Amino acid sequence: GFDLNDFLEQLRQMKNMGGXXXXXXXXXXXXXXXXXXXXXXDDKVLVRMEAIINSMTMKERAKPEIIKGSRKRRIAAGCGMQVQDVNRLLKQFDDMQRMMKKMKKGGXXXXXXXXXXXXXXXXXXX
Amino acid sequence: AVQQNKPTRSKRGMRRSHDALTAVTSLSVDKTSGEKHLRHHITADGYYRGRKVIAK
Amino acid sequence: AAKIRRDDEVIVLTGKDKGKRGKVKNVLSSGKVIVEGINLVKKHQKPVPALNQPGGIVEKEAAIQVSNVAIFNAATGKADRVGFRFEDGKKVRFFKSNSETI
Amino acid sequence: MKQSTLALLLLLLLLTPV
Amino acid sequence: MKRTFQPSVLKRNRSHGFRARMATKNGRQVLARRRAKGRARLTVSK
Amino acid sequence: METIAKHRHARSSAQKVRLVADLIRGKKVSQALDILTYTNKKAAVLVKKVLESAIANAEHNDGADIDDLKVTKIFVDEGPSMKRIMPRAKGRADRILKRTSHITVVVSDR
RNA sequence: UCUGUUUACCAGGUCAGGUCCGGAAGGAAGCAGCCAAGGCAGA
RNA sequence: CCCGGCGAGGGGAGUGAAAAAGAACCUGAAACCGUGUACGUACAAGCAGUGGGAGCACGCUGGCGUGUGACUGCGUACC
RNA sequence: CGAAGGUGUGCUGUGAGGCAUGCUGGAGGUAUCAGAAGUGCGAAUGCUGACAUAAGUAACGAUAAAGCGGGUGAAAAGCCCGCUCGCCGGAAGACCAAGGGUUCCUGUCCAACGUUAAUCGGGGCAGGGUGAGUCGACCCCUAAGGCGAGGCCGAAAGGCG
Ligand SMILES: [Mg+2]
Ligand SMILES: [Mg+2]
Ligand SMILES: [Mg+2]
Ligand SMILES: [Mg+2]
Ligand SMILES: [Mg+2]
Ligand SMILES: [Mg+2]
Ligand SMILES: [Mg+2]
Ligand SMILES: [Mg+2]
Ligand SMILES: [Mg+2]
Ligand SMILES: [Mg+2]
Ligand SMILES: [Mg+2]
Ligand SMILES: [Mg+2]
Ligand SMILES: [Mg+2]
Ligand SMILES: [Mg+2]
Ligand SMILES: [Mg+2]
Ligand SMILES: [Mg+2]
Ligand SMILES: [Mg+2]
Ligand SMILES: [Mg+2]
Ligand SMILES: [Mg+2]
Ligand SMILES: [Mg+2]
Ligand SMILES: [Mg+2]
Ligand SMILES: [Mg+2]
Ligand SMILES: [Mg+2]
Ligand SMILES: [Mg+2]
Ligand SMILES: [Mg+2]
Ligand SMILES: [Mg+2]
Ligand SMILES: [Mg+2]
Ligand SMILES: [Mg+2]
Ligand SMILES: [Mg+2]
Ligand SMILES: [Mg+2]
Ligand SMILES: [Mg+2]
Ligand SMILES: [Mg+2]
Ligand SMILES: [Mg+2]
Ligand SMILES: [Mg+2]
Ligand SMILES: [Mg+2]
Ligand SMILES: [Mg+2]
Ligand SMILES: [Mg+2]
Ligand SMILES: [Mg+2]
Ligand SMILES: [Mg+2]
Ligand SMILES: [Mg+2]
Ligand SMILES: [Mg+2]
Ligand SMILES: [Mg+2]
Ligand SMILES: [Mg+2]
Ligand SMILES: [Mg+2]
Ligand SMILES: [Mg+2]
Ligand SMILES: [Mg+2]
Ligand SMILES: [Mg+2]
Ligand SMILES: [Mg+2]
Ligand SMILES: [Mg+2]
Ligand SMILES: [Mg+2]
Ligand SMILES: [Mg+2]
Ligand SMILES: [Mg+2]
Ligand SMILES: [Mg+2]
Ligand SMILES: [Mg+2]
Ligand SMILES: [Mg+2]
Ligand SMILES: [Mg+2]
Ligand SMILES: [Mg+2]
Ligand SMILES: [Mg+2]
Ligand SMILES: [Mg+2]
Repeated sequence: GFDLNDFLEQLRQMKNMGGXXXXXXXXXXXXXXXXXXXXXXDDKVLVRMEAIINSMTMKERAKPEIIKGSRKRRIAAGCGMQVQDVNRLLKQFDDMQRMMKKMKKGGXXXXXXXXXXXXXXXXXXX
Repeated sequence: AVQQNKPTRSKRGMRRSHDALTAVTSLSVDKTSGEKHLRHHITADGYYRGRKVIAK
Repeated sequence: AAKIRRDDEVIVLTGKDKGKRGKVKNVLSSGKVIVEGINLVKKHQKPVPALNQPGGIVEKEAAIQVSNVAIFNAATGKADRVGFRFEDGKKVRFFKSNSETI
Repeated sequence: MKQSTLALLLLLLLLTPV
Repeated sequence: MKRTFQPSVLKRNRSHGFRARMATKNGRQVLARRRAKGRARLTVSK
Repeated sequence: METIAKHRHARSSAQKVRLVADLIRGKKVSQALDILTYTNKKAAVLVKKVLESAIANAEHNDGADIDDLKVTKIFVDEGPSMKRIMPRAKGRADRILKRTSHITVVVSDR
């Protein structure tokens, strides 16, 4: 299935090649709707991600749903960061579990095409 | 037929005096795994009387 | 005929800021003004990824009723009240006490 | 390929606007 | 069983429709009363 | 030190929930958690939830050791009840009450 | 007492990653991985 | 921040004079439903009170209040 | 330095009542003597709202019928997948007109709605979807019937043609 093992290797294979100026120029439809400068700090944030996924025991990665308050104190202490950042990293991983299970069920073309860019009313940004 | 006078909360209490549930007293502890469970029922891991008789 | 305007230096008569002085950012229609260094509130902001807005407690400046601020006389060092006269053919503001133009 | 471009594109990017 | 309202559009509109009212004195009085009570719709029209 | 956890506007009548609530009153929360696990009722899972939440509250906020906790006060109050309508025969209709309730659990080391 | 494997933080040692102090020299608390070690077993 | 289903709801934290002001939001009455404590109740007949009254509990400074009311006299709602 | 109102408690009057005061409340209240009254509630099978009672009772909408494996998932008797079983088949199938008006299809969500759960839906939110010289409507022609220039009639409105 999809774990923080494959997420570990996803983000450590993606911390080699990952950049925000090379990947905000490889899509013309998503850099015109949401702002082109909301991309990322790739080295900071992917070395953060790899740090936080190094702070985990291996069945905490292969079974991400058993991570609770004490586990996040221990992870946030391990790499020298805030419990909230580990919260939002397990958030990001949750979204990617959503997306790759959706890519598992739906054929690659019907889950990459039905992908939607979204605003709260037709007026720009609000 | 339908009642003649509004029965008081008193009566209503009495009638319900018997309606209390019985908490199950014993939680049997399986030998091998050690998890608690019902007498004669298999565990959450499918253990019974020391076997793992369900793989699940 | 509007007495208090953008960029006037004012002094605050009422509230937790009583006695403090500052510079007007802008005015609002409801008769509220927003003044520099005045009436800070601590506001909680849910982090917004589209605007790259971090979360946290932002100290912001909250509108204050324009009745509560007085136009600050720099000459006298006192709060003042304002009036209007016609100099040249133009409508102009002045301080009531020393009757000098602004 | 196709699953590496569908990986990386909406990974880097859909981690950006969300 | 067979109830009282068996709907028809052409029927509905020939009987109560705008033009049907306007045809007569009485009808225009209906439309007067309605306009005076300030209804959202006077008659039945689509 | 006393700690609260509440669940408000749960669907179940106060009455039905009371049955279960009155099973666990007074026990230490371990033994009580199990009582609840093997009770077959709906109210059982509601109240299980609230109790567990209560434990989390105690430990994380007030720094209580889980072993010591008992259930000191547990009470189910009436909630806002919603009217509906069930049609009945010969045309009469029936204002229905879908009842809710407030499950309130409070634990203490003492 | 060898070998098979188990035990997140809250026994130990190594402590990668990352993080604190320092301009630099370097230290440091320590998450994971490993080995003690404690569960449970083949003898 | 924490429990939970990326829920519902809750608990801390923070704003505020106040959050028993939290949007199911001024004040928050009664019926109605409960949790806790005192007292009484499992040989007892009736518009449920009133008169008498033992004990028990709690307040006081051996007496005075408060709650309860075993036991007995009389006692068939209101319009 | 805490008004009205809410809740207690204590004191006082022959009575409706009054005074004082603990909590609650957080900005209005009102002596005295006069004045005006939408002036006092338990009943009216009174009117509105709220909450009881019977009671966790009756009931859960055709007596065509279910069983298992796997999937998804917080949770699967009910959802998807597979396998057997069973019912309709001059219909419980397929196509229209009427009538409805988005219920269609996809994704997503589960508070309320669905007489249970619901991960499912004819429910919620977002998107998509209806392509005509030759199919219909329109259009050409009239039926019954309607309206009806002039006209006849009628107090007025109007009736008949
Ligand atoms: Mg009778
Ligand atoms: Mg019973
Ligand atoms: Mg009917
Ligand atoms: Mg919440
Ligand atoms: Mg404060
Ligand atoms: Mg309320
Ligand atoms: Mg107010
Ligand atoms: Mg209120
Ligand atoms: Mg109240
Ligand atoms: Mg009350
Ligand atoms: Mg005898
Ligand atoms: Mg006796
Ligand atoms: Mg009797
Ligand atoms: Mg007496
Ligand atoms: Mg005493
Ligand atoms: Mg006494
Ligand atoms: Mg006494
Ligand atoms: Mg007596
Ligand atoms: Mg008498
Ligand atoms: Mg008698
Ligand atoms: Mg006060
Ligand atoms: Mg007062
Ligand atoms: Mg008044
Ligand atoms: Mg008062
Ligand atoms: Mg008062
Ligand atoms: Mg107050
Ligand atoms: Mg106050
Ligand atoms: Mg008064
Ligand atoms: Mg008077
Ligand atoms: Mg009156
Ligand atoms: Mg009344
Ligand atoms: Mg009377
Ligand atoms: Mg009646
Ligand atoms: Mg109402
Ligand atoms: Mg009723
Ligand atoms: Mg009842
Ligand atoms: Mg019965
Ligand atoms: Mg029965
Ligand atoms: Mg029946
Ligand atoms: Mg039955
Ligand atoms: Mg049915
Ligand atoms: Mg299953
Ligand atoms: Mg199944
Ligand atoms: Mg079925
Ligand atoms: Mg099937
Ligand atoms: Mg046949
Ligand atoms: Mg028809
Ligand atoms: Mg149609
Ligand atoms: Mg709709
Ligand atoms: Mg559909
Ligand atoms: Mg759908
Ligand atoms: Mg339902
Ligand atoms: Mg069910
Ligand atoms: Mg549910
Ligand atoms: Mg729908
Ligand atoms: Mg044709
Ligand atoms: Mg003709
Ligand atoms: Mg004519
Ligand atoms: Mg005619």
